[PDB]
Amino acid sequence: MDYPDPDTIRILITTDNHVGYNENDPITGDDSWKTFHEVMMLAKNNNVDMVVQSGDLFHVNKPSKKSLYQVLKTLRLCCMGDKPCELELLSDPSQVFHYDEFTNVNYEDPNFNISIPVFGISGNHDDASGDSLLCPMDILHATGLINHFGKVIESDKIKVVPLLFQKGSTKLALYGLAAVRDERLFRTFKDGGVTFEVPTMREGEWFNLMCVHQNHTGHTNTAFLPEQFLPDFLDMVIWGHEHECIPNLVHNPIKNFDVLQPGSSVATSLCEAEAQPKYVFILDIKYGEAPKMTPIPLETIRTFKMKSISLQDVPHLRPHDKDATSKYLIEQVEEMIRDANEETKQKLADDGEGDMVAELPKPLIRLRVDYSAPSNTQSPIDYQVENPRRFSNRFVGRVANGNNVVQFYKKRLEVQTLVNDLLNKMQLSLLPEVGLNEAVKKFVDKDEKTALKEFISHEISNEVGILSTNEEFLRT
Amino acid sequence: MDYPDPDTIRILITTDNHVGYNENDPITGDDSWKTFHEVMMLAKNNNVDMVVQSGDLFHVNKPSKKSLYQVLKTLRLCCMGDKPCELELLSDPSQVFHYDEFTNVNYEDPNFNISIPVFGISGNHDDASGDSLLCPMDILHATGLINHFGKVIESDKIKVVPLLFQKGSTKLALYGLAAVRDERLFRTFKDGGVTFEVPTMREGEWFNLMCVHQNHTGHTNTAFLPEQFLPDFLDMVIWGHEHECIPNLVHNPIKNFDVLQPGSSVATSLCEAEAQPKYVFILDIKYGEAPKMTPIPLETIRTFKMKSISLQDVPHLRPHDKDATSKYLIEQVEEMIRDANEETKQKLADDGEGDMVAELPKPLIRLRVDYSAPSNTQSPIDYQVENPRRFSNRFVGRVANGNNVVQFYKKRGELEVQTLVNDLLNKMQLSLLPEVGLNEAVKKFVDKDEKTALKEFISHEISNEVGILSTNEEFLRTDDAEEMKALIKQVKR
Amino acid sequence: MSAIYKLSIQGIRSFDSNDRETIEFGKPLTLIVGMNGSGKTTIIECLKYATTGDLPPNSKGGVFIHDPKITGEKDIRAQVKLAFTSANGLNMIVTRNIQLLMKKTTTTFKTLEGQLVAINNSGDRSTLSTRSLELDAQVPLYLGVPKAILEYVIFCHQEDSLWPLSEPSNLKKKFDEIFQAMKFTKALDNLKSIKKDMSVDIKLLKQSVEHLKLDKDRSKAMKLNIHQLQTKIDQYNEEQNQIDSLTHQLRTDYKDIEKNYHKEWVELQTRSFVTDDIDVYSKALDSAIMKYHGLKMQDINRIIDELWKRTYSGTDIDTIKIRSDSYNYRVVMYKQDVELDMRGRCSAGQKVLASIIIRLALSETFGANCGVIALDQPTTNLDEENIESLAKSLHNIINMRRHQKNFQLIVITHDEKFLGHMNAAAFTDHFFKVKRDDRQKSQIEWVDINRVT
Amino acid sequence: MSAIYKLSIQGIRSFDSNDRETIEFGKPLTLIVGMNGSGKTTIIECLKYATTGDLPPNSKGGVFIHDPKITGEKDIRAQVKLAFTSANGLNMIVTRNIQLLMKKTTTTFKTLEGQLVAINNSGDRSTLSTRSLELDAQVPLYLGVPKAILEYVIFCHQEDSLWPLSEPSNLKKKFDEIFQAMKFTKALDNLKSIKKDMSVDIKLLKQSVEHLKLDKDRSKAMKLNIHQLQTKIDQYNEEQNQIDSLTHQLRTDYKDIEKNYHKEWVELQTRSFVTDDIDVYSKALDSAIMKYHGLKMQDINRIIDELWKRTYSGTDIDTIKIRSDEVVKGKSYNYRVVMYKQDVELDMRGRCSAGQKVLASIIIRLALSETFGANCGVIALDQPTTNLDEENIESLAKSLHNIINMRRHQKNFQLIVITHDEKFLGHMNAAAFTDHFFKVKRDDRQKSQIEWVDINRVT
DNA sequence: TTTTTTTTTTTTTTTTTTTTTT
DNA sequence: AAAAAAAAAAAAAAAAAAAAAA
Ligand SMILES: Nc1ncnc2c1ncn2[C@@H]1O[C@H](COP(=O)(O)OP(=O)(O)OP(=O)(O)O)[C@@H](O)[C@H]1O
Ligand SMILES: Nc1ncnc2c1ncn2[C@@H]1O[C@H](COP(=O)(O)OP(=O)(O)OP(=O)(O)O)[C@@H](O)[C@H]1O
Ligand SMILES: [Mg+2]
Ligand SMILES: [Mg+2]
Ligand SMILES: [Mn+2]
Ligand SMILES: [Mn+2]
Ligand SMILES: [Mn+2]
Ligand SMILES: [Mn+2]
Repeated sequence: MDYPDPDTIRILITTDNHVGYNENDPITGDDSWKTFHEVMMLAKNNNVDMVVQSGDLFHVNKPSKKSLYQVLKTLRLCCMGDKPCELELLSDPSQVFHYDEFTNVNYEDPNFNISIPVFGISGNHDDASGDSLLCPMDILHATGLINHFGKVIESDKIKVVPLLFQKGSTKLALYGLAAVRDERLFRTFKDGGVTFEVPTMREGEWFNLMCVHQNHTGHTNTAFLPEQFLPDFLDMVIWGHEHECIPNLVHNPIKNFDVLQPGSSVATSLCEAEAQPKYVFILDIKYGEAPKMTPIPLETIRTFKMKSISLQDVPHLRPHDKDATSKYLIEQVEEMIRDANEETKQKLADDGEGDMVAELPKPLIRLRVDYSAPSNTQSPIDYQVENPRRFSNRFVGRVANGNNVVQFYKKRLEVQTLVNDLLNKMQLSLLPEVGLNEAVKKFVDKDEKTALKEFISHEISNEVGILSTNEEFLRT
Repeated sequence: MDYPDPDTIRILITTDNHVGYNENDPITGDDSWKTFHEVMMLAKNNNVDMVVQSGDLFHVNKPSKKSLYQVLKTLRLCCMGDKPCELELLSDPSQVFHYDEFTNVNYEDPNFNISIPVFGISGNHDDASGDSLLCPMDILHATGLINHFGKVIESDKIKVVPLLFQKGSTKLALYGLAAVRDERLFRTFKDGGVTFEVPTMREGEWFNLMCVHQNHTGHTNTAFLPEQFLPDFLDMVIWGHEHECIPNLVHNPIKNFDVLQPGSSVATSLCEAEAQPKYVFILDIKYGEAPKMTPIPLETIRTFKMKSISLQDVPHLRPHDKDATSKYLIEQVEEMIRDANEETKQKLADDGEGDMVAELPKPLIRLRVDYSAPSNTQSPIDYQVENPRRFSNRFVGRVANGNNVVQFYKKRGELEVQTLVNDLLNKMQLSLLPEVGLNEAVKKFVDKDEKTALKEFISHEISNEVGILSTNEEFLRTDDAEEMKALIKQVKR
Repeated sequence: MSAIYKLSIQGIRSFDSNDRETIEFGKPLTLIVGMNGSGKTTIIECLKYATTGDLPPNSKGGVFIHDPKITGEKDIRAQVKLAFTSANGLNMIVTRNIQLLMKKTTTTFKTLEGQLVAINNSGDRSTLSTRSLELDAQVPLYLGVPKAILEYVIFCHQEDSLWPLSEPSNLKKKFDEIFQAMKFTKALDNLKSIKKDMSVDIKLLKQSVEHLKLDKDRSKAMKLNIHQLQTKIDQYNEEQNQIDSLTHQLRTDYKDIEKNYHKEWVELQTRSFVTDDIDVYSKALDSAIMKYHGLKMQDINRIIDELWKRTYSGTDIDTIKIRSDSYNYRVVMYKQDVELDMRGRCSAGQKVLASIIIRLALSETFGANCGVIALDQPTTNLDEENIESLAKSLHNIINMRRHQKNFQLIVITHDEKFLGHMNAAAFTDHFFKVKRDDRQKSQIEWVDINRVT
Repeated sequence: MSAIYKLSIQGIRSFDSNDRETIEFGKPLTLIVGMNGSGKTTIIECLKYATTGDLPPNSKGGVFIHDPKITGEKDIRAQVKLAFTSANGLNMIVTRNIQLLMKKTTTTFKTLEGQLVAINNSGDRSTLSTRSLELDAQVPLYLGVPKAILEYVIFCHQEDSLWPLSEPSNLKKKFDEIFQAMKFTKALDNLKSIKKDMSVDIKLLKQSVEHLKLDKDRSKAMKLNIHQLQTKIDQYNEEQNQIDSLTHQLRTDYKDIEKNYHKEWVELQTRSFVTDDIDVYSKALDSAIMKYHGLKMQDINRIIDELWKRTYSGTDIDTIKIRSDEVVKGKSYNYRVVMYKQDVELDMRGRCSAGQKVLASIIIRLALSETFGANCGVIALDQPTTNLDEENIESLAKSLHNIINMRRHQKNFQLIVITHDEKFLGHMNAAAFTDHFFKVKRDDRQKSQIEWVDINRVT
C-alpha cells in the first residue's frame, strides 16, 4: 500500500492477540504468536504511522519465556528501522507515562531507532499483579519497543489523559482506559469518577480516539460498560475485550461516534462468536474528510467450523441405545471435517498457490450437542452419549481439536404413604396390623417414645389372657 | 577510575547476581536488583569497555515480572550512550550467537546505541528449560541489551567458539561455556569431547579468557570439574557458581593460567561461604605487560554476621532444661547483633556521612548451634531447645531474617525371647501352674512354632491336678478359701 | 432464599478465648487462604456448629475449645455467633455458648444456653428460643435445608470429605437422614430393642419349662398310686398311712401345678408369636424404606451424571451413579457400558472428584432453598487437567445458580493454580487470610484480591 | 545394603494382561509422574506385592487383577517380577503368578507358584524357593528388613499413609510386627482364646453343681426316714413296706450320689483356679511386652525429634513424640503420638490440622526407615505434598535433599517419589540427581504404559 | 442426684483363600 | 475331583463413658 498523504495519519488497530494461548499444544501451539507476527508484518510493509493495541497482548498475567521472546522478536524486526516517523508529540508524555523514568514515547529516545511506535493498553488477562503491581506491558515498555499508556493508579478516581499527535495539519488525541472491573467501573462512572481532560487550546480539529477493554453487553444486571457513559466529544471508540469481529462501524446516533469492535486474532474459545472471520483494521485520519477504514483479513487463522445440534430435534433417534447415536454423531462430524478441509484447500489455492496441493493444516472442529430428553417423554434417562474425551479421540490425526470435538450440554409419599400400602401383605398371626401400623404411626408423628413396646406388651397380655381362658389350648 | 589507555581492554567481571532471591521478603526483597544496579553503575562510570557475567544473573528458571523489569531498567540506563564502543570484532558473530536471526553483537547493530556491551553465559539456575529450551538470557538477547554467548546445544559433543576482540594493539579471545551438570561434562571432558577453536592467525598474542560456571572443588568424589581438563593456552579463568569471594588470582603452576573466583553479589544461603567480603573485579588487559586486577567492594550488601558454636563445649549447660540454654543463646545473638550494627554504622559513617545519623539497615544474623549430647553421657535425650522459628521471632525489628536467626544441627529378635520376661516369670507367683513349665510351655510355643503347645499344658493341669486333689478327702470338707490356699501352698513346698 | 452474612468465632480451637474474630461472607464467592494450622477448617467447623449444633469428629475430651493447658486458666468460655437471613427473607442471629470448666483432676465440658433472635427492619430484637435442644432444630428449619444436608453436603468436614465412597452402612445411614427417613429407621431400631430383651426372656422361659415339666411328672404318678392303694383298701373292706403320706406330699409340694404350669406354657407361646411379628414387620417396613431410598435417588443421579460428564477430564469412565441394591448401597462407575463398583477399584484423584461431584449434585437438589456450599481443599490429589476442569465447572455452577436468589461458594485453598481458572478476581475484590499472631492465636484479615499470588 | 533394580508389571490393575511394562529404579532418586488413573500407585502396589506378598487394601473381589468383565476372557493371569540385589550383594529375581478364573458369574482368585532365583556371577539360575508362602519369608530376609517395614514404612500404600495417627490398637498392631514382638502377642491371643472356652466350661459346671446340690439335699432324708421306721419296728419287736419302697427309690434314683457331686464341685474349683492362673501370667506377659515397645522406640524418638525441628515451618509445635504407656476401661493401650506446644504435652490425634498430620506421618516413616530399615535403603513416597502449604513443601524438599546427601555417604539408598506438582519438583533439585523420569500414561485402548523421557521435559 | 443418648473403640461374625491330606 | 479345617480381612455390632434431659 502506497505511502500515506503527509497530512494523513494511518494507524493499524489490533486487539486480543492472546499470545501464549495453548502454548503446550502439540499442534496449535504456535498459533497465537504466528498470527501476531503476521499482524505486525502487515504494518511494517503497509507503511502505517503507528499501531494501537487494545489490550490482551498476552493470554496470562505472567507470560512465559517463549511468549515474551516471540513478541520481542516481532517487535524488534518490525518496529526498528531508519525511516523516522512523522508524528510530533504535542503534549507532555510524562503525564501519560508517569510510571517510571521512561516518561517519553519510544521513538523520541535517542538510543532507539523506531519507525513504527506501538501503543497499547492493558487487558483483563495481562493486568497488574504482584507486590509492585507490574503489568506485562510494563516489562515491554522498559525494553523500549512498546509504550504502555492509560494505566489506572486508583480505581475509584480515574482521570484519562490523552496523547496529542499531529501530522502536518491533522491532529489526533489518543485517549486510553485500561481494563478495570466492570462492577467498579460502572460504580465509578455513575458518580462523577471518570474524568477526561479534553485539550483546551485550538479545539475543533482533533480526532478523538478511545481504546476500551470492557464488556459491550453483560448478561447480568450491572456488569458491563454502557456505551453511553463515555464523552460526546469522542469521534470513535475501539472496543476491545470482545472476541467477535465486526468489520463495519456501528455508528452511535446520540453521541455521534462510531464504535469499532476488531474482535480477536486467536480463538481462545470454540463458540459461535469466534467462528466469524477475523480482521485487522487500518484507519486513515485526514482533516476535512471522513476517516476511511480498510479491514484486511488475517491469513494465519486456523480453520474453524461450528455446528450446534439438538438430539431431540432429529427423528429415528431413541434414547435407550448408544450404538445408533454415536453413528449419527460420527457422520455429523465427518461431513464438517470435509467442509473445513475444502475451505482450507480452496483458500490455499486462491492466492497464487493453486498449482500445488500441500499438507493441509488440521482444522478446529466443534459440534455442540444437546442430549436432552424430549418434552413428551417423561423419563429420568435422557439420550445416551459416549465419553466426549474418548469420542473425539477417534478423530485424532484429522482435526487439530485433539480432545474436544464434541461438547454435550443440557438445554434449559413420604414413607408412610407407601408404607401404608404394604400393610395388606405383612400378615402376622398374633399382632393386629391396624393397631401396629397405627402403633408406629403414632410413635413416628406424635414423637411418643414409648408406644411400640407398650402396644406389643399390651397385645401380648390380651392374647395370653384369651389363650389361658381356653383349657383345650393347653392339651394340644 | 579514568579513561583507559587506547591499547587497554578494560573488563568488569561479576557473577552469581541472583536477581530474584527473596523476592517477596518485606525487608530484604530488593537486595538483589539494587546491588546488580550498583554493579552496573560501577561499570558505567569506571569507563570499562565491556562487562562479562559468568553465570546466574537470575535466581529462578522463569524470572518474575519484577526481576525482568529491574534488570531491563538497569541495562537500559547504563549500557546505552552516545559514545561509540571502541572494540573491534574480528570473528564472525554467527558462529558464536548461533540461535536466531540476531547474529551480531549488540553494539554493532545499526538501530541501537549500546556504549558498553554486556556479555554473559548461562548459569545452573537460569538455565534453558522449556518446550523450546529458552533460558532467561535468550530473552535479554532478543531485546538487544546483552549478548548471550557460550550456549551448548548437545551435551555429548561440545565446540567452544571464542569471540575475538581487538582494541588498539591488544587482542582478546573470550571463551565461554554454559552450566551443564557437572557429572556429565566430566564425562564429556574425559573422552576428548570438548574442543576449543583457537584463532588461526598470530598464535601467542591473544589473551584467552574463559568464563566457566562449574563446581570448583568436589568435597565428595564425584561432584565437580577439575582444572586439569582445561587447556593450557588459556591465560585466565573466571570461575562462577562459587559464592565464596576470593579476591586474589589463584595461579595454576602447570597449566599456566590464573583462576578468578569473583563470588556473588547477594548471599543466597546464610553460611560461612557468603560471610566473606564481596567484590566486583576489574581487569586491565594490555599487550606488553601482565594484566592488573583491582577489586572494588560492593557497598549495597547487607551486613551479615556468622557465628557457629557447639552447645556441649560450654559448661554449666545441663541438657534437661530448655531455659538455661535459651538465656545463653539469646545473649549470644544479642552480642553479635551489636557487632553487626557497629560495623554497619562504621561503614556508613566513613563514606561521607560522618555528620548525619539515619536508621541503620537491619543486619543478617545467623548463629549455628550444635545441640548434640555430650560424649560423657549416652542418654537418648540431648540438649533441649525451643522452636527455631519462635526463637528467631524474638528479634523481629532488629534483624533482617526474622525466622532463621538460629539453626540447630547435630555434629555426628525379641529381646532374647523371655530375657525381659524372666523377671516377670519369677515374680508371676501363681498358685496352681508351675512357672518353669509355663515359661517353657510358651517358649516352646513361640520358639518352635508348635501351635497347640500352650494349649495342652494348661489342659494337662485340668486333668493331672484334678484327680490328684480328688485324692485328698480332707480338701472336700473345708468351705474356707484361706485354709484351701494354705493347704495348696504346703503341698507345693 | 437463605444466606449467611457474618461469623464471630471466640475461644474455639486455635482461636483466642479473649478476642472476637469476625469473617463476613459475600456473594457469590468467598475465598479463605492461609498456612497450615491457621484456622481455616475451624471456620467451617464453627459454621456447622452454629447451624446444626454438633462438634467435629474425634473431639471427646473437649478439644474443640481453646486448650486450658496452653492458656493456664481454669474457666474457659467459647461463643460462636452467626448472622444469617432465613429462606423467606427474615433476618436472624444465633448465639452458642460453651464452657470447659477444669477441676484439679478432670475437665468438665458443658453447653450453656444459646440464643436465637429474629431482628426486624427496625432492630426489633425478639428472642425465639434459648435452649440448645430447640436451637439445633430452629436454625435448620429456618434455613430451609434438613440438618443432614448442613453437616454432610454444605459444611462437610475436611477429614470426612470422602463419605460417598465409604462402607455401605455408612452410606445408608447418611442417606437416611438426607431423605428424612430417619424416623422410620429409629422405629425399626426400637422394634429391634423389643425382640432383644424378649429373646433373653424366652431363654429363661425355656429353662423354666424343663423344671416345670419335672414338677408336672411329680403329681400324676402319686395320684395314680393313691387310687391303686384306695381300691386295694375297698377290696379288703369287702373281704391307709401310705395314702395319708402321698396326699400330704401332693398338698404341700405338688398343689397348684395343672394351671400354674398352664400359664407358663401360655406365656411361652406368646413369646414365640411376638418373635415372628417383630421380624416380619421389620422386613416389610424396611423394604419400604429402601424402596423410598431408590425412588428418591433418581433426580440426584440425573445431575450427578451431567456434572461428571463435563468435569472428569479422562477417557476411561463414561458416567457415575449411586444405586441402592446388608444394604448393597454403593456408587458404581461405567466403563463403556459395564457397571463396576467404584470402591476399591479407583484412585485417589478419581475418588476425590467423585465425592465433590456427588456433594455438588446433592447441594442443588436438596439445598435448593439454601444456596450455600463450602469446599475445603477441593484440589487434593487432582492433576492439572482435573483442576482446570473443576474450576471451569464451578464457574459454570456459579453462573447458573445466580439467576436464583443467591449462591455462596466458600473456597478454602492454598494451591495457587486453582484460583486462576475460576476467575477469583472477577467475582470478588478481596479475600480473607488466616494467620497466627505473635502469641500463637489465630487472626482473620481482609486482603485485597490482587495481593494474592 | 539391599537395592531394587527393575520391575515388570503384566495384568495388574489397569495394565494390560497381554503385554508387559517395565520400570528401572535409579539411584538415588526415581521420579514417576502422570495423570489421574494412570497407574502410579499400582507400581508401588506391585512392588509391595513383589517384596512382601500381600494385596492392596479392599481387594477381596480379585480386583487387583485386570478385570475380565471389560476384556471378555474367562481365564486371565497376571505376573509381577522384581530384580533386586540381596543385602550381602547377591543378584536375585522374584516372580509372582496370579490367576483369576471367571467360569460363571462367580470369579475365583488363586495364587499360582512363583519362583526366587539367585543368579551367580556366571548366570547360574537356581530357583531356591517356589512356594509363595516361602517367598513371603525369603524375600524380606534377603532384603534385610522385617516384613512389617516393607508394608507400612517403605512401600506404604497411599490410603494407609497416615497410619501413625490412627487408633491406639491399630497403632500397637503396626508397631508390634515392626519390633518383631508379634510372637508373644500371638501367645497372648492364645492364652485369651483358651480362657473363654474354660469360662464356658465353668458355666456348665455351675449348672451341673446346682443339680448335684439338689441331689445332695435329697437321698439322706430318705436314709433318715428309713432309720426312723427301722427303730420303730425294733420297738414293736420288743413289745416294713415303707422301708422297702424308700430303699428301692434310693437304689434306683439316688444310688451313686455322695462322690460324684463332690468331684463335680472340685472340677468347678479347678476351673476357677485356672481363671486366676491364666490371667496372672497374661497381665505380666503384656507388661513385659509394652516395656519392650517403649524401650526399642527410644532411638526412633531421637530421629523424629531432629527431623521435625529441621522441617516443620511453624511457630506452634516444638517437637513430636510417640508414647506407649499402659492405662480407664475400654482403651486397651495408650499408644499415641503426642505434640509439645511450648513444653506442654498434647495428644496429636483430634487436635491437629490436615497438613500437620501429613507431615508427622511422613517424618515418622522417614525416622522408621533409618533405624529398622538400615539394611534396605529404599523409601517410596507417594504424593508427599498433600495439604502442605508453600513453606512446608519447600522445607520438606530441603529435608529430603539433606537425607539423600547424608544417607548416601553410606551404602545404597533409593528414594522413589510419585507426584504431580511443580513446586516440589522445583524445590527438591530433581535434575541434579537423575537425567530422566518415568511417565505413566494410558494409551488409546485404556491400557497403562510406562515411558522413559528426558529430565528437561517436565515443564 | 439419677437416667437416655451419641461417639469411639474394640470385638466379633462371614466368606474366601490356602493348606492338609490324597 | 473331593472335602475339611485355619488365617485373615471387611462390614456390622456391642460396651464404656461423658454429656444432656429429668
Ligand atoms: N483444642 C485446641 N486447643 C488449642 N489448639 C488447637 C486445638 N485444636 C487444634 N488446635 C491447633 O489449631 C490448629 C487447627 O487449625 P486447623 O486444623 O483449622 O488448620 P487448617 O487451616 O485446617 O490447616 P490445614 O491447611 O493443614 O488444613 C492446629 O494447628 C492445631 O494444632
Ligand atoms: N481391578 C481393576 N481392573 C481394571 N482397571 C482398574 C482396576 N482397578 C483400578 N483400575 C483403573 O486403573 C486405575 C489405576 O489406579 P492408580 O492407583 O494407578 O491411579 P494413580 O496412578 O494412583 O493416580 P491418582 O493417584 O492420581 O488417582 C484406577 O484408577 C482405575 O481407573
Ligand atoms: Mg483444613
Ligand atoms: Mg495414586
Ligand atoms: Mn481477550
Ligand atoms: Mn480481554
Ligand atoms: Mn551457579
Ligand atoms: Mn549461584
